[PDB]
Amino acid sequence: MGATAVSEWTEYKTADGKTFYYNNRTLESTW
Amino acid sequence: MGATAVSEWTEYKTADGKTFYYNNRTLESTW
Amino acid sequence: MGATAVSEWTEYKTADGKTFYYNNRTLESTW
Amino acid sequence: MGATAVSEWTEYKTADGKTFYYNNRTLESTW
Repeated sequence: MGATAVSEWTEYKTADGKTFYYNNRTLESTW
Repeated sequence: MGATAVSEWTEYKTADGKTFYYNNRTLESTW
Repeated sequence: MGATAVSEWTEYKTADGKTFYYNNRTLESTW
Repeated sequence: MGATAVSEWTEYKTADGKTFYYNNRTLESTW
């Protein structure tokens, strides 16, 4: 069982946002 | 260390939304 | 050290509604 | 005991919209 970090630098600019964009964190410190 | 972390960095640019993006991070701390 | 580290350094600059990107990022440390 | 580290840099400017990029990469420290 360890320590856990998510840390995401997501600058996403669509000019016309008819967007298709899937984003998941699965992030476990072992419950 | 006994730890897990996710240092993703992304500058994304697109004009028109019809483009396809998918992201599935997973990180799991067990040492 | 002990367990598991990732990085990404992303510059995606495609204007046209068309690009296909799929990312699937996993960092194990397990029992 | 066991520890792994992955990295990349990703640089895509496509003129005429075209690119497919599936990018699935593990890392597998301990087991």
